[PDB]
Order: sequence, then structure tokens, then C-alpha cells
Amino acid sequence: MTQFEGFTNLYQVSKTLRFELIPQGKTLKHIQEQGFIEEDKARNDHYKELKPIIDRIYKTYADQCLQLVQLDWENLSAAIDSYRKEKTEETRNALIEEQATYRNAIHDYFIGRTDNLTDAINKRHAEIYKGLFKAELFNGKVLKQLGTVTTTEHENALLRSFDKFTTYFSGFYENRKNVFSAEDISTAIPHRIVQDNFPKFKENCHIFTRLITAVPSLREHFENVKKAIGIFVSTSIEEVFSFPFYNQLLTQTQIDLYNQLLGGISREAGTEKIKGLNEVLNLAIQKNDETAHIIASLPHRFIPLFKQILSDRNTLSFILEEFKSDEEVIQSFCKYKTLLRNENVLETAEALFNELNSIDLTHIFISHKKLETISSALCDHWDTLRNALYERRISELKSAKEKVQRSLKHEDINLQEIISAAGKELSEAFKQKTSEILSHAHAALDQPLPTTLKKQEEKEILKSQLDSLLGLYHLLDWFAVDESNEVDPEFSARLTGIKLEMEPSLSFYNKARNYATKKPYSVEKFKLNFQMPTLASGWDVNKEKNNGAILFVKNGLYYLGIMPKQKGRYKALSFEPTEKTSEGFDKMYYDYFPDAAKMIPKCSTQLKAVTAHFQTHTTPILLSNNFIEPLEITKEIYDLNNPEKEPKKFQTAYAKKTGDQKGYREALCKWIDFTRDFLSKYTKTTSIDLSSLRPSSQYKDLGEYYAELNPLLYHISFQRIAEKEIMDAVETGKLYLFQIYNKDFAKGHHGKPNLHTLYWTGLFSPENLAKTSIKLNGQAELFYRPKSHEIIKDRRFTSDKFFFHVPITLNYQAANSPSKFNQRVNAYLKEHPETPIIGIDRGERNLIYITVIDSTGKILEQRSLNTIQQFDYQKKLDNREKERVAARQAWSVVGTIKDLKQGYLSQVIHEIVDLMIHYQAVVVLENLNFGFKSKRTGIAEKAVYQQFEKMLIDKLNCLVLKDYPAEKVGGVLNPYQLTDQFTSFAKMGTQSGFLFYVPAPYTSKIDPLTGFVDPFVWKTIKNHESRKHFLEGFDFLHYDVKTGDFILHFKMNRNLSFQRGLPGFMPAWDIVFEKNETQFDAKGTPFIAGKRIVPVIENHRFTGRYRDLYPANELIALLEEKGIVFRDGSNILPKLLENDDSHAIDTMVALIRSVLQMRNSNAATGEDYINSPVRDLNGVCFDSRFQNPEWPMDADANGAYHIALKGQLLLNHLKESKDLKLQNGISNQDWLAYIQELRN
RNA sequence: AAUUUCUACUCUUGUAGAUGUGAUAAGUGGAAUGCCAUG
DNA sequence: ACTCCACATGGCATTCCACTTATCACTAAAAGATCGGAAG
DNA sequence: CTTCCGATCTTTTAGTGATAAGTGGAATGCCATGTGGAGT
Ligand SMILES: [Mg+2]
Ligand SMILES: [Mg+2]
Repeated sequence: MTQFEGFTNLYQVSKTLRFELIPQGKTLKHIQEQGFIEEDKARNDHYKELKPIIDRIYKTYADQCLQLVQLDWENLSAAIDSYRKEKTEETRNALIEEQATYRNAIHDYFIGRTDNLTDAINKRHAEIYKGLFKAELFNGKVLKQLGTVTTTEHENALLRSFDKFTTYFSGFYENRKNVFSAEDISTAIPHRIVQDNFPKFKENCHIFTRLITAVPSLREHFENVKKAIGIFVSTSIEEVFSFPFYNQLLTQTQIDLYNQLLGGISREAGTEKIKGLNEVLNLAIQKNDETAHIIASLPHRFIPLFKQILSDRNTLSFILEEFKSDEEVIQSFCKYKTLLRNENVLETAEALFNELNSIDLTHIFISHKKLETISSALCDHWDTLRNALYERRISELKSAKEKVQRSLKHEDINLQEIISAAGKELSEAFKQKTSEILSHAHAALDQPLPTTLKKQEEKEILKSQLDSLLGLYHLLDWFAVDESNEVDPEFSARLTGIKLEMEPSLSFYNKARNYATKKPYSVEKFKLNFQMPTLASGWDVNKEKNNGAILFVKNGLYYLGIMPKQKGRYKALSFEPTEKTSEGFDKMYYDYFPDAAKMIPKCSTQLKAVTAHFQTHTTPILLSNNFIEPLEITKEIYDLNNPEKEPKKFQTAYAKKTGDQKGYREALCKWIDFTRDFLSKYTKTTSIDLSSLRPSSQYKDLGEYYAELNPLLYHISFQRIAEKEIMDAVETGKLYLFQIYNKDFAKGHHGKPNLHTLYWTGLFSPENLAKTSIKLNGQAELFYRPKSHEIIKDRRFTSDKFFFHVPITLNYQAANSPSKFNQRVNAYLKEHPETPIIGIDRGERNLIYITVIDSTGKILEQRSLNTIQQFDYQKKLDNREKERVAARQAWSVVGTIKDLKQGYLSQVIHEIVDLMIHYQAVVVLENLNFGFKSKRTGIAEKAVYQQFEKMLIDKLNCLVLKDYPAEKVGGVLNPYQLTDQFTSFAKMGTQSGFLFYVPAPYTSKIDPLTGFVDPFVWKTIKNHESRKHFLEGFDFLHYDVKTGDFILHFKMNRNLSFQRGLPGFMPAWDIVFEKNETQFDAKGTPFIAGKRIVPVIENHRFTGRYRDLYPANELIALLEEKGIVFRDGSNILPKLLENDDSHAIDTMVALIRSVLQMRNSNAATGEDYINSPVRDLNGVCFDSRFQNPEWPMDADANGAYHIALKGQLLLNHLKESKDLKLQNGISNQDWLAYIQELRN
């Protein structure tokens, strides 16, 4: 009988606690006068300068390695094709093996162990790779093998400024070893080549060959654009899109050339662009030819490749010049404005714009491409000018319409024909517009310039002037000056003169926009090192004089002590432990042996002495260094750890590959005995009570043995020190004493502590000291942030503050990773039938909506989480989102919205977790594609689709409730672990512990009472005869004489060509045009039943705004206008389709589409209800405006309710699942059939 | 209207909830401006 | 107190911003470089 | 006047089994369409 309290101590999690350090006593004088802060600031600055200098070596080596790659890519393409054909486990394993094989084949060039290279080149690559992650980068032991980097004297000084400090780059070495490795890291060069870029290139090749097979002219078009751009002159376009061409496109230059082939080289702005592959395909589609209809079915976009991991991008496009400071942009703009003033732009522009009143307008022309701008700016709509032109061309006349459209689409038009088509109103609006634009330009030129671009007003005035100048340039670009059509000579010459004068303003606008929108400078913290190469990397007492980090405890206040280097040497400061009743500090005594898996072979088998001993003779060697008794290394022990092959004989890989269970068991037992002897004999571990360990032959696998052994090697004890010694040490300057501090260590605190304060207090509590459940970690780091009753706004930023980031580890007694975590949760849900569901719907109108259901589908609690603790967070997020949108267009400080969303979700996660604990339920979420949620966050960044799964999963991974006692599960020492260990979103399955993912579709627009959905898809009824065929497919519809509602019948075996392909459980439906009378809810508000909300499509091409519709009222109005009698209750459908008028059939289809729309939304009045087009067997049509608590209230509440029921389906199928596994997704047919069978 | 830091506050020199840091790399999405086209 | 109206989209290019996603470390001790004093 | 070497400070190192990712596509929906401005 498993229990809900059993979900604890399953896996380790690592957390970082952050505290402010208060300098205690005279330590601030000693840390300031020795210049540690300034030296560490200079060290950080030199590191930031030196990082790209070092990166040049890695980029050069990666280039020189990747130009030598010569592989055959047919096997990987075949593997991907076979995986895409059928998604099964065996083909997935084959694809994983092939990807690993190619990732190793790429990695062999970096190592220098490939057959297809010479021995000298391989030796050079091996000797380059050997010193690539060491101090050989600094002292030139590997730089002279390359030579191409060509470091100058300042770069050499920067490189040698880190003398005896190379281990500062240790984390950089770990970061850069991920790149040159083939261990399936996403941030690796071979993984990027094999798994990221190659599927994109294969899809591009398949797209190209399909496109060429469909139409032959696109081959000539692609050859012409490839010749015109100027890339790959030796390879044809049939050879570029081929598998052997992927031996290139590995270095960044070839990738950028391929991307410029796809996208197109761009010249300077104001000059015609050379099109790309995607651009010319979009141009061919937009022509609306028959070939466009051919292409539209095909997938018509080539996918560009990704950047290489280190090499920077370069392009053939016009990289436009940038300014460097506010002084330069103001001085350059003042010079440009002065130049425009003495050249006298404005009087000759006004002469041009008043010359139209006394000139023959037949010798002037308007550019064809910009007539839409004039139409939008001058008249009520963009279509008015071209509609007038079309009517005028008709008035002076099948094929003639095409001739008129072809004349209007590409040939310039004179202004006299414009003035004949439109009349006096366009003339007066035109001169008014030029007068307004010239007035704006004159006002901009007379207005002085601000000095600096610091505050918003000084940037807004600059934008106001420069946009007016751009508007005058746009107005001046209206006229056509080219010789292809007739034009007055002197006017054209002077017009191109003033346009040539005005040309650089458009580039000036872009330069000022690129400068003015930069992020403002803000002071940031930097890592302190106290002139120590390895400061605070470990708390151990053996390393306490080299690391310097020692913790203390003083009557509940926690202190940190740093002993600096004295005259450049490590003075081993020692403390004498005294009697416990003496007043003073309690020193923390750390005892650790970091990991048995890495430290048993290092201190036993991988010594230089042992390896040198075993390459001449097989006699066992006795080791005496750091051993109380001489330990013996035998021959078979050394060959167990060095088997001259990748799998070792005592590990699970050998047993899986070979199957020799007996040999694996013998090797494992020998290794356990050897580790026991080693831990018995080593001085560091000779006092460890190893009697609690199991015998050697009982362990199933070595990882279990290490997971059991590791908690025994960690220990903390506290020793008393006299206060006089510590005070003398901190006064003399031999010790820097800081107090670990936050809000909860203040004088007057009353309430419950912070969660991290609970972690810190529970780490050093006596019960955790007796048995370690929370582990204090190394690699602590110190940061210094400078300067950026008496209650003061932003008091914390008024002075410099020392920070202290310290990692901790929770659930230390557990394993590193859980052992089949989902099996335990599935077993617990299998043995517990009555388990609720806390299903969640995410959106933007309602940010989070939840519904809690029981096992029988009833509603326990439904509630919108737009407001928590009397704060409507959705309105605040909407205001912030609108402020950011309006601020990024006025060149303001955009700011951050992540903080407010995190604040809102901190409340939401607490409410959801509180319901989880109080109901002992599961949480079902909707499985949304990353593209969809990124698109919806792009449209409105108020939304919380992302940043909600991550916080919920990370909270449930280590859930500590503040109220609960520490010894009880759920306390600070026994956290709840209700989710699987979070590694990455890609590797997450459909179930993560108690959190469930169900498919998204058919959860909102579904009737909760009977499970009806709209069966049609409205894209297939675009034409009138299809509307006739859709109309004759229905059985009947007639007016009920006693209830006043039209009852339309449906049989599901009809209109299969218009259905979306989901036959429901029911064979028939009763679609009802309900009587539009007044109904009252529980609160007494009136509403009209059957009301629908539909956007207006009166223009037949655009989506207008919403309007209220009444299907019964408009239906009876249509039928009374037609005069068709219906009071006898007879079927009207054959009486209706007997006429050939398109208006009646069109409004019939419109009414049917409107009545079948379940979701009715109107953001202006705040209405999100659902009305049901069909009738329940109880004789009540559903309407959520009744607001009965047994049924959902809004549409998002309905969405949450059907997320809950979709997870109810999974839990219902779990009870009959003998394999303790869930379904492999839920098909929409299965879900609809299940819900419609449950309702009926 | 105080906070390691974020969010909502002020019976309380503080309250309630949350908070994995550092480093590196990549991608996505907005906005402005150009070019070719579409309604 | 009513009613009309606000140009929109597709493919690329440049710059700027914000935000997300995916790896590594959470480390004592063995090995190697350096140096001040002893010995020749 | 020159050479060695034991102390001491940086620097590099050692490396387990999680076994996962369970598939089901063939297309849908998953959510919403600027909401706010003006004259008369
Ligand atoms: Mg939903
Ligand atoms: Mg929803």
C-alpha cells in the first residue's frame, strides 16, 4: 500500500542561496586599503578583453579542422527517411546510432584519429587538441603550431597579464570542452553539423527536387538568380542541392554564402535589391497564375542553415555605418541641417509644389508603385484611387479588364488623368498635404537640437524632426522622373536635383534609430577573488588555507571568514578549539571526499607511479603515500579500470553488450572489495564507519553502490573558538569576517522566514548534522556591486554591497537521478481510484483558469486566477504590455516584463500547489507546440504560456511547505518531489510525475453537456453550388409551433465532403434555432437566448469587427420577406432550395455558420460565454450565461473542464493498464467518442 | 513603502508568497527603415 | 448623447531590444612549475 | 661564483547509471483578431 507521503527522497536537486555580506569590524579598512576590489575589477575587465582573443584560436582551429572533412551523408539521410516513414522504437534506435556514428566521425577530425587523413596531419591535430584546454593557450605551447592567429604586442600583454592565474579560466575550459565533443550536447560543433543543419539541408534538397519536378522553368530562374548573386560559380544549382555538396557548408563562410543565396544580397537602402530563392518563390506565388496554384500545394520555402558554434557571421549585404556617441550624431545632424539651410531646400520645394497650379498636368507623371500611399493619405480608403481609375478606363473602352489591370499594375500614370478621375477634392487635399508637410519640415529646421540624448524629451524631439524630414522625402518620392515615360525636362532635372540633395536623410534616420534605441548603461556586479586562484571552491579543512573560505555560527548568526594571503604567501592560520561554555564563534569543520566514482581510481589506479609500474612488470605494487598501511594494487585491479577499450568489465555497458552476467558479477564484486580495502586504508577515510554498508555481493549495479556510499563520506562538526582569538585575527588583518545576512536575520522580524532562509537554517540544524539530508556545496562565489521612521525608496541600491552565492543540495541521501519515477506515480494512481484532477487552461483573456473535478466528473471548485489577493494582475500586465509596445516605437526604455510575470506566477504556483496538497490530486496541462506559444507570446507578451510550465515543474521538483514540521514529509528536511527531474523541455515526455500533458484540440469549442462540436470545416463551401450541395444534405428543418424554435435535423452520414473527418459517437443531432426570448440567470440579469457574435465580412475580403446576431429573428425576417409560410410546421428546405437566388442561400449558410458557433466572444463588453446549438436529452439547451455552479461559467472554464476530462480519460485507462504506462497520445476521434458516450 | 532578488502590501524598524547561481553557446519574437510584389 | 474610422498582407536585408533554451561546474588531491637557502 | 632540492603555489584530474525518448499524424485546434480615437 503506497502512500502520498512516500514521494520524498527520490532524487537530488541543487539550489543556490544568495545572501548579502555585511563587513564586520575592521575588515572594510583591510579590504579597501589593500586594493582587492580595484584589482578584481581590473581582472574582470582584462578577462572580458581577453575572451575574444582566446576565441580566435578556437575559431581558427575549427576552421582548419572543418575544411578537411570528406564524408558520405547517404546513410544518415536514409536513417532519417526511414524514421519519418514509421515512428517505432527500433528505427529510432537506428537513427540515434547513426547520428552518434556521424557525430563521432566529425569528432575524429578534431581528435586526429581518422583513417582518411595522413599520419602527420593526424599527429598535428592530436598535439593541438592535447594542449587546447590548458595553459598551453597562454604560454604559446599550442599557439606556435597554428601561427595564423598572429598575436600583436598588446594581445601578448593581455595574455601574460594572467600569470599564475590560469585556473580563473577553468569554467571557461569546461564551457569550451562542450563545443569540441560528441556527447549529444546541443552546444557542440558535431551535433550542430549532424542533427541541426543536416535535416534542414536534406529538406531543402527534397523541396528543390520536388519543385523542379513540378515545373521546369524554375530551374532556369534559380540558375539565373544564382548567377546574378555571384556565389558558387563552379557548381550548378542542381549540384548545390545535393548530398555530396554537404562536404562543404560546414565552415561559417560557406553557410553564410548558402544563406545569402537563399535570402538575397541587399544593396544600400534606396536601391533595388537582388532577390533570393525564397523571395523569387514568393514572387512567383503572388502572381496568381496557374503555376502559382501549382506551387501553392508544394512546400515553397527553403530553410536557412544555422550559425556555427564559434565563428562569427559575415554577409555581402550593405552593413550600414553606425555612430559612436551623442556628440557625433548631434554635430552631424546639425551639419546636415545647416547644409540643407544654405542650399535652400524649402523655397524650391514650395516652388515645385505651387507650380502645379499654373502648369499643363499632362507632362507630369505619378509613380505606379506609390499610388496606394497617395490613395490612403488623400481619400477615405486605399481602394478609391484605383477604383476611380478602373471606372475611368472602363468608360473609355473579358480581355479588356485584363488589359486595364496590366496597364495599371506596371505603367506610370499622369496626374491629369488622376484629376479627371477624382476631381477638385483630391486637388485641394493634395495641396493641403504638401502645405502641411512643408510646414512640418520648416518647423523641424527652425527648431534647435538638444545637446545630449539622455532623457526621453531630447530623443523625442530628434525623432519628431527626423520623421518630418523622412515624410518630406516620402512625399518627394511620389513623382516619377524616369525617361521611360514622358516628362517635362527642366522640372525633372530640378526634381531629381532636390531628391539627390535629400537622399542621405533616409540613412541618417536609420543611424539615429540604431544609436538612440541602445540599452542604457547600468552598473553590474563582478566576481571577487582576493588574489586567490581558487577562492572558496571548497570548504574542506584540508584545503582551508588554499581556498580561504571558513564558516562560523554565533548565537544564531552565521558568519563567513576569509583569511587573505599575507605578503604573497599562504599563512596557515590555525585555531585552538576550546571548551563549549566559552563565549565565541563555532567554526564549521568540513570533511568531504568529493565522489567515490572519480576519487577511488584517481588516488588508487590512475597514478603516474602505478601506470609506470604496470607497463614493465606484472608484479603487484605496494602504495604507501597517504596510507596508514601499505595498500596493494594487483594486476586485475589495474586492468579493470584500464581495459584498453571503452566499456569496463565492472560496468553495465559490458553486461548489456556481451551478456556475460557471471564475468560482470565477478568484476563488480572484485571492485567492491577493492573499494572497501581502499576506504579502510586511506588516512582521509580510515575513521569512516563503513559498517552500515551492505556486503559486496548484494549490490545489483555500481551506481547503486556509489549512491549508497557517497552520503557516508560527508560530515560536519562544530568546534568552539574563543572570541578573543577571532577578534584579534580580524583586527590584525589576517582574517576578513563577513556576516551572512538577509531580511530574516534582522532585529525585529516576527513572521515566517523566507524559504531560502528555511533551507539555510535547516542545513545547520542539529538534526541535519546528525544525519545529512541537506548538503552544503563548494564553488561558492563572492560578488561586488557598486553604488547604482526612515523608509526610503530603493534603499538597497544607495551603497556598495557584497554578495555571496552559495550552492546547496537537497535530498542528499537519495540518488543522483530517480529510478523509474513515473512508475511509482502510476502505481499510486492505480491503487487510489478517488483522485481529483486540477486541470488548467492557459490563455490571454483569462491568464490561468482552473477547474477541480472528482472521479465522477462533478465540479468541486472553478475559479479564474486573473486576480489573487485582491490584485487584478491581468489588467496590470495589459497596461505594461501596451506601455512597452508604445515605448519601443518612440525609442524609449523598453524595460522588463519578466519580473511582473514572475511575480504573478509566484502567486499562481502557490495557489495551485496548495490545492494539490489539499486534494492529493494531479495537475493536467495542455500540450502546446513551441511554435504556437512563441507566436501567441509574440502577438501579446502579456500571455504566460511559457514561464508557467517551468516554474510549476521546478517547484514540484523540490516542494517545501513552510508550515509543516521538518521531520514530517513536506518539511524543510523531507521535501515533496511530485515531478520527474527537470533536464530539458525536449526530453520531457507526455507525463512528468503528477503533471499530465493532454492534446490541445477540442477543449474550448465543445459543449460540456452533450459533447457536441461543429462538424464542418468552412473552407470547402467557398462557391455557390457547394452551398447548394451543403443545403440539400440536411434532413429537414421546421418551425415548432408550440415552443417557437426551429429544429434542424442532422444525420452524421451526410456531407462527408464538408466534414472535418471526426464521426462522433452519436449518429444524429438536433440543431436548434432557439427562441430569442429573455432568460434570467441565478443573479437575475437578463440575456437573450440564442444570441451569436460574428465578425462582419460585408467587404467579402477582410475580417471586420464583431456584431450581435439573432439567428431566429433574422431567419423569420428572411422568410417573411420571401413570403414563405412556415406556421404549419412543415419542412421548408425543398421550398427553399427550389429558388435560384444567391442571396437566400448565402444568408442561409451564414445563419447556419453563426448558429453552430459555440464560442461567442466580445472583448468590448466582456462576454466569453458558450451557447449550445443542440439540445440535451433532458430538454435543456446549454447556455453558460445561466451561471449554474455545476457547469462551466465561461469559455476558458469550459476549456479547463475539458482539459480535466481529457486527463480523466488517461487515468481511467490507467486502471486497466497492466504495464503501468499511459496511452501514447489521445486521438480526436477517440476523445470525441469517449465524451459523447459518457454524456449519453 | 523598506527586500539576496521579484511581485502584492504596511497591525509590525517590517508583512505574505516565490526565487539555481556563475559561465558559454544558440535560437525565437517584436519595432523601425528599405526592396520586389499582392488585396 | 451616436456613429464612423484607423490601410493591411507576403518574402528577404540591416540595426536595436527582450526573452527563451540547452549544456558544463557545484572539487580534494595528484602532478607540475617555481623558488630561497644549503652545499660545492 | 655556481648548482641542487624540499617547500610551496598553481594547475589539471579523476568519472557511475540513470536509460531514458513512451510514440500517434493524417489533419485539426490550441487563441484572438487595434480597441481606442474623433466630430457633431
Ligand atoms: Mg485551452
Ligand atoms: Mg482557453
